[PDB]
Amino acid sequence: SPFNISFFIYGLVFLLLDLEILLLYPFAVSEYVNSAYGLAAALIFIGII
Amino acid sequence: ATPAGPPPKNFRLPPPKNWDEESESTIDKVGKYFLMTEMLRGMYVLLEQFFRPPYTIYYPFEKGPISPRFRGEHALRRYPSGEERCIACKLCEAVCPAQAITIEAEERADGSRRTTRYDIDMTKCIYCGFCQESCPVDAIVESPNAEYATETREELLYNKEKLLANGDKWEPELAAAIRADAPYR
Amino acid sequence: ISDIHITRTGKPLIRIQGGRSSLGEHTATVFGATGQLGRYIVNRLARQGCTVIVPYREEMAKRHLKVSGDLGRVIFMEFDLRNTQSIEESVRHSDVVYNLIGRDYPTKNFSLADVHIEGTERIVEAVAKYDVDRFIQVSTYNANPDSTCEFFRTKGIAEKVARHVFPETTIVRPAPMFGFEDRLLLKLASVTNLFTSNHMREKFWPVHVNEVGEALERMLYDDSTAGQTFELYGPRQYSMAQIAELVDREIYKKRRHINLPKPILQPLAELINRVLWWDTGLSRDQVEREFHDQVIDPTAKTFKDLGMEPTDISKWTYHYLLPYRPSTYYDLPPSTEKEMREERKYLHVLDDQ
Amino acid sequence: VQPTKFAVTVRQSRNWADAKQRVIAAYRAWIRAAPEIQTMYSIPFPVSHIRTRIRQEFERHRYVNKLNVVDVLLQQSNADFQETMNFWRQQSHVMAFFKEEHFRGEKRLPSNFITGFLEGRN
Amino acid sequence: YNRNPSPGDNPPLEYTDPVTIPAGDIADNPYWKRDFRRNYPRPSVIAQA
Amino acid sequence: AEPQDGFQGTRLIPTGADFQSPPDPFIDEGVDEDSVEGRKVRHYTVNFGPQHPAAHGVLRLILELNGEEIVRADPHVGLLHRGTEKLCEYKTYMQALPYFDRLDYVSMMTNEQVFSLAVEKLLNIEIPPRAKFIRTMFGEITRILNHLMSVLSHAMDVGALTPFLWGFEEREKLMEFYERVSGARLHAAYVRPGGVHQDIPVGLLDDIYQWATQFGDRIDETEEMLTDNRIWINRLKGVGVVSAADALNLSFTGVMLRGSGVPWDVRKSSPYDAYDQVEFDVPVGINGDCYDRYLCRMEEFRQSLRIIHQCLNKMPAGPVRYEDYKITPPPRAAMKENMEALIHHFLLFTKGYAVPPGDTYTAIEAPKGEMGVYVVSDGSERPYRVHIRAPGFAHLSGFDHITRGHLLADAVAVIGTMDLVFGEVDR
Amino acid sequence: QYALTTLDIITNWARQGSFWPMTFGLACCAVEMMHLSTPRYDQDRLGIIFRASPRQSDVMIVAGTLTNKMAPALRQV
Amino acid sequence: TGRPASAVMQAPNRAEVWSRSQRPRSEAMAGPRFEQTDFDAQPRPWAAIELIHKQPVRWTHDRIVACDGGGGPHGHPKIYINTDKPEIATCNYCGLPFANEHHRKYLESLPQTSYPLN
Amino acid sequence: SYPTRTLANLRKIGLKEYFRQLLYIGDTKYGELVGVDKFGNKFYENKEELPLRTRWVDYAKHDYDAAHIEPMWHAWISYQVDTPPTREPLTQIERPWAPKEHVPNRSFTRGAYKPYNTTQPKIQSWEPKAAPR
Ligand SMILES: NC(=O)C1=CN([C@@H]2O[C@H](COP(=O)(O)OP(=O)(O)OC[C@H]3O[C@@H](n4cnc5c(N)ncnc54)[C@H](OP(=O)(O)O)[C@@H]3O)[C@@H](O)[C@H]2O)C=CC1
Ligand SMILES: *P(=O)(O)OCC(C)(C)[C@H](O)C(=O)NCCC(=O)NCCSC(=O)CCCCCCCCCCCCC
Ligand code: SF4
Ligand code: SF4
Ligand SMILES: [Zn+2]
Repeated sequence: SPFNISFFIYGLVFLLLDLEILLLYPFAVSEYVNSAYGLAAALIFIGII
Repeated sequence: ATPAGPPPKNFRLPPPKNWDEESESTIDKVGKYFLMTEMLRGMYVLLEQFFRPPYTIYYPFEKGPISPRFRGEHALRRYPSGEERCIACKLCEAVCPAQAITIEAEERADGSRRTTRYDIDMTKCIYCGFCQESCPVDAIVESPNAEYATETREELLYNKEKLLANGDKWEPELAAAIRADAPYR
Repeated sequence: ISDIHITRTGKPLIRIQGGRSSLGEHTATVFGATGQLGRYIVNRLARQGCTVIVPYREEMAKRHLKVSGDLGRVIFMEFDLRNTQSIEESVRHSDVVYNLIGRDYPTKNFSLADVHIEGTERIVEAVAKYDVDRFIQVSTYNANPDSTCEFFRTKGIAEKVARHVFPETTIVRPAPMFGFEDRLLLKLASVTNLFTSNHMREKFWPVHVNEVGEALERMLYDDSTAGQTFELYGPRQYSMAQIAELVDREIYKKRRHINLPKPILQPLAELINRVLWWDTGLSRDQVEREFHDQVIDPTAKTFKDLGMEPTDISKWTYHYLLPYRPSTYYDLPPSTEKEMREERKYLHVLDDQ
Repeated sequence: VQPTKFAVTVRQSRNWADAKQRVIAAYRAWIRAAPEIQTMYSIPFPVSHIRTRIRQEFERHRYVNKLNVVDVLLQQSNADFQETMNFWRQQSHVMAFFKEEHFRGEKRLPSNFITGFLEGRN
Repeated sequence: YNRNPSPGDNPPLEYTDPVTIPAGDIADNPYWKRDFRRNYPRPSVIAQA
Repeated sequence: AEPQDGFQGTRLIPTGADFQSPPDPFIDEGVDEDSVEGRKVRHYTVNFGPQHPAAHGVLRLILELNGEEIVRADPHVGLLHRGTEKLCEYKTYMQALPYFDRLDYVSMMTNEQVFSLAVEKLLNIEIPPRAKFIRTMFGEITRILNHLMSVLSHAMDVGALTPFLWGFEEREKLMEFYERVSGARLHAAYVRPGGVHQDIPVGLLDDIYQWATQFGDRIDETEEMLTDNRIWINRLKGVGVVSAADALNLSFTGVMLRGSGVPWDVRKSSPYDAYDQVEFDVPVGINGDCYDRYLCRMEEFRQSLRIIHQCLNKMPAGPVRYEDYKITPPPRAAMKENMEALIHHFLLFTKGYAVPPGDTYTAIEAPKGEMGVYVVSDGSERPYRVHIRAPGFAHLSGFDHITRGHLLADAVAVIGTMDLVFGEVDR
Repeated sequence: QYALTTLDIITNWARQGSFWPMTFGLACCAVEMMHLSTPRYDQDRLGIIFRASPRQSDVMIVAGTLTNKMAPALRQV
Repeated sequence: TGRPASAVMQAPNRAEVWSRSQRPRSEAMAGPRFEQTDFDAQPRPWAAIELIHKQPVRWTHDRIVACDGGGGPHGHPKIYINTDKPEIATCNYCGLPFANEHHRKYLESLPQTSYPLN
Repeated sequence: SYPTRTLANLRKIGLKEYFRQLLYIGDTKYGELVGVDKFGNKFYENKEELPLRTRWVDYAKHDYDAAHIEPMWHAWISYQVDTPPTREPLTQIERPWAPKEHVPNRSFTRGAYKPYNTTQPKIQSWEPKAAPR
């Protein structure tokens, strides 16, 4: 029987967003040094994803 | 789909209201969505039950209520003399909805009309009570006993020696239930 | 087959030949009914309207036997092979008594001597105490009073004591039995680490438990079987390795064969049996059983004398081994070009769900 | 086969040419299906025994010369085919069509007068 | 208040099994006026003739 | 000349496909290639049942699925077909009455009401006013009992588990009233042709009134959990939607009929018993879905309670049994004292009463829909033919037409909105 | 002897304390088995939990009329 | 079977059968099912026939006497017994004895009597 | 139960009796003794409890069973009568056939009831007598 494509989409959208949030955890433990310049870059990275 | 004659006064629905015609403030409407207020109310009703007395009965120390008309396991009764009330009319055998009663009778040594066989298949019986409504001498009854699960179903073929033993055992309670319900019978 | 049976003692039975609610009028006592053979003799009598007294040791084990009979037909009695009263009162009403009781191993409570001798003694003495009509003793193939095998020895000595006190004993010497819930095909089917000391080179004549169960019925129904010995066995000579490859040819199983020499295997066999509480399938006497081959008694009656045909085990392996056949979509063969084309008329993904 | 896999709308034979065409197509489907019936129901018989036994069940009604009788005998077949090809019948119903898996077996009437007399009418 | 007293202690002698005057009287009711089972309607059939 | 003219097939029976007519062309409302559009999709079948709740005890419904959605639904019934309609031919009429308790086994005294009303109609008798009110009171106590099973088991399948337990105490209290009039918690056998078997005990109408004073609060708290709950709403809105035209064409009755906007109740349209003497309303839905049928059932809780209170205040005095010993059994005291009474007692319990010849189709507004019986009488003491019309049998027949295209989690909701006890469906 | 007896009593204590029935509510008797789970008589207070699967169960309660069509599934379960 | 007295005696009060088609307990409780059995646990009610004949006679001055079983509506259908034969008349439903006072002289002179008579 | 109720009943029955009830009934409960069964069971009543809990039993045996209750007390515990067998005249009927001791449900034990035919075989067969030759 054909399998439903939504199973693939669940894993894929997780896989990408989960990689995306992972890339933000370093920001939350480096905020004081990053300051305004780091915030702006992270805002740009948050905006794209 | 509606009856003949004029259609019911205002049977037809009003025209549907558009979203912006609805009477519900955005503040009330948006708050009920995000705060989940109707689900909060239902969770609160379970807190109300939490602090109310439970309904539970501790069985077998506390029993549930049973009426004088209760239909439990069969018994064959006697008179105050000690003679069996049963005279083998076979009315309870004719009316049995499930053919659970088998009776064989003849003339006793003293010339009295009495049963020689009295079997009740407790696995055919539906506990309707018909057998005891049809008796002309109150000979067959159904005691309030509901606690007699057995191990083998051979134990559920009551013969006349067991049904008389049951009546001897249960007579005070049988006489009491008959005393309560006789006016209505 | 007849409607009238005059028992060996002289009383007549008037049977009505039907099914569960019928009147077989035979009263039977089967000793050893909770094993693999006894459920076939019990079911055959009960499903034709006969009372079967089933003495039992464990309550849980006996339960499957009651389904075969109507109310008042399967009677269960709590018995012990060392309590004579339990044996006495199990056979006081019986017309035929069977004795199927037997182990293949010694226990902490029974030596092959205790089971096959001290039980047959204790039981046949009750058969003689109440003038029971037919007494049928199931012995073993290769039973012989002077044998290096305690199983062939002690089971051969029981045959002596059976007719010393009850001269009208049927003896039944079945070959290793096979079928559903056996220790022959299911052993080759189930075990993985297998120990032998004779290269699985046993040769014998495997017989279906179901004809053995049917044959034991007919020894009851023919009065001429009383007082003689039977040799029930199948139609073809077989070796264990030839039997195993049949199991192999059906189920596709890989098993470990260790085949440790007799000197280093038997002393070890006793130890495992003495400390493990379940039937481990190898014990000291069981290994010695491996070296013998079945020898058919030429003076003993066979299936044919009972109007029966044995079946071989090759016609039955697919039936009794089909449950043990791991077959998923993985193990299927590589596909052909014709069916590969058929797949192009289907979509194998649902892109909107 | 709109509601179910092997459903056939109830039809009334127009004439004997039509009625014989349907019988042959019914027999063809059954004996075609015998390998599929023997694996699903794990019948411990050869496919040949199944096919020869399917033939007997048509051989019983070979002398029907009524057209109204054939259609009911055809509808009974089609319905039996549907419940066997969908795994709706249990192995117990299917291998109970073979009248030798009775513990009395195929031999269930007495053979002649004397053998049924000595056994009390079988 | 509830189920008090039990039906087993309800006095047997208090209850009365009633009769209605027409049908249960001793002196002005012949049974055949009130035998409506034997005055049952027949089905009235009309065919094409 | 059937069957003779049918031997050679000289006549063909005009099938409905002969009388098919093309739609009018003018006012009529609404290929192979290399593309994947021509490609076919395989379906797989699924064996659903038995679920944990008691009512759906013997359901083996086989679904064909395209992915998640249901393509075709084939219920296999008969797993509780016990031959009731045949066994009823070998019993007297009084002996056959207990068979009706066991049809819809959650609504017992209304099953035996439709059998009594059918036999009473052939007997040509009028049952006394007191039994009329006793029957309409215990028919609404029965309707509350069934809805407590049906609504709360439906929500237990949908996954709400607490309202089930609260209302089964309400069920536990309302079966004490069954066991006081009769001696059975389930199968009373109380309603019988000619009235009721025995008069109600002397403190029961006070005990029902005490239960009445608080039962609305039980509906309100059950309603606290489900009616406005968005999870409940989003599992019943748009689910199992039947149009008004199709509900009629599908043989739907009751809330299945009434939830699609058809105002129709057998109690209002063919009044029986004391229903013409009581004031009550009929909840009729709009959108024909499971949410409408849930809201219609809750409204009937409040309407049945409103009838029971009215029955308590109009309870007249007099016999609870038709005053004629050729039909109903005489009192025990009469049978032990009067000659005619023992004769009538003896013949009623052995031969039974004769029913005049004829046939009647009688329907009542049962809690699960319309329940009817077709009784052929041969003028003798046993029924020549008893046929039961069960509302759930017609409802399950329309399960394929209603669940088509839905999800399986949607279909479990459709099973509960159709009031389904399989002893009813299989008779 | 004591030691093996203790092993039994503990084993029997747990076969008794956790009493999980698989059920075949065929007909009306199932309704009365449902009233064993309701507040007045609760099974949970004695440790009874009805499980759907036969693999998770201890005891089968055949409650209802067994028909010839239902019997193969009774034996299978 | 056999060894216990309960397995041998038809009722606790009576040792013999009281009808021609009654099975003796000795033969009813023989066989395999009654092995490994407690016979003192077996249902064995007292025989009614012995108890009814321990009943004293109701002496009466009337030709016709009425018996309802002695419990009002808790007895049997009310019937009428004629006591004009010089014997003891017994209710067909319950067995109680009735005798006319005119036959007391004759009845007291019989050696054995079916009821205590006092 | 609840703390106010369970505290008050400790102040009444004592800590040795409190543990007795936890082992059997599983509740702390106090009430007046109403009477004793022939089997030794003890009956208590308290109008102030939750409905259907006003009457209970303390069994005499450790391996208690609902069939240990003597029949006339069985009606009292089931709310089928309000008068206990201690004041009910129906228990003061002399019945020499009546059982002397309370026999409980006797299944699962070697004393379980065994049915049998009560009637004689229908057809009597000829007892063969060969005349002398
Ligand atoms: N099956 C075969 O391959 C062959 C077997 N035989 C013999 O045929 C007979 C039946 O065969 P089978 O069914 O396979 O045997 P099983 O081993 O399967 O069963 C033997 C039976 O004997 C009982 N039993 C064993 N030892 C004792 C004892 N000490 N006291 C009381 N009862 C005891 C068992 O009861 P429990 O389960 O409680 O121990 C069981 O019911 C046996 O004598 C066997 O040796 C002969 C040749 C070949
Ligand atoms: P040839 O021309 O010699 O014969 C052709 C026929 C047979 C059509 C004759 O010419 C003929 O006209 N005969 C009368 C018509 C006829 O045969 N009527 C009956 C047809 S339907 C029928 O026979 C159905 C039989 C049973 C179908 C099922 C069989 C298999 C069931 C069990 C399978 C095994 C277990 C699952
Ligand atoms: S118990 Fe009553 S109805 Fe039954 S045979 Fe005896 S007297 Fe007749
Ligand atoms: S209660 Fe049982 S024994 Fe009595 S008439 Fe009904 S089915 Fe027969
Ligand atoms: Zn009298």
